[PDB]
Amino acid sequence: SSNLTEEQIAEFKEAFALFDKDNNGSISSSELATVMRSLGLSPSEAEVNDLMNEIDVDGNHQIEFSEFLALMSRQLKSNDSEQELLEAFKVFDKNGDGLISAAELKHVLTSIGEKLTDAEVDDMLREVSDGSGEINIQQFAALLSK
Repeated sequence: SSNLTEEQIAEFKEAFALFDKDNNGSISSSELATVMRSLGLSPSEAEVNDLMNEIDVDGNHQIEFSEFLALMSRQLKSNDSEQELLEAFKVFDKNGDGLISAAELKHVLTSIGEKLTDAEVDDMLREVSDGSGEINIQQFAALLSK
């Protein structure tokens, strides 16, 4: 599973309780945009309208700490193992397509910290390597992630 953490949920609770001046834990959409600016965000007027549209169903809607944390998690995203692998292989590939020598491929697998000894890369190189010299990170990146 993957959800917000106590540290992240603690920060939203402080900003949410600040505007929450009733007796439960809900804020109006008019204060939602302001609560995000105080938490450390700055969505353009276009992003605020889209978010307020999903919340405002009949013109009025009280955002609860549950729906608020969900919307914040989508905007405060910061986790991607697959994308992280493609990013590293991109830096090693000066060309731009994604081609590197077996040497650069072994170093990238070690830097990422992948639990794959030489035996694993050997069995994967036989199915990936065809007989040229430079391997593509696209197929190798999928073997490590997908």
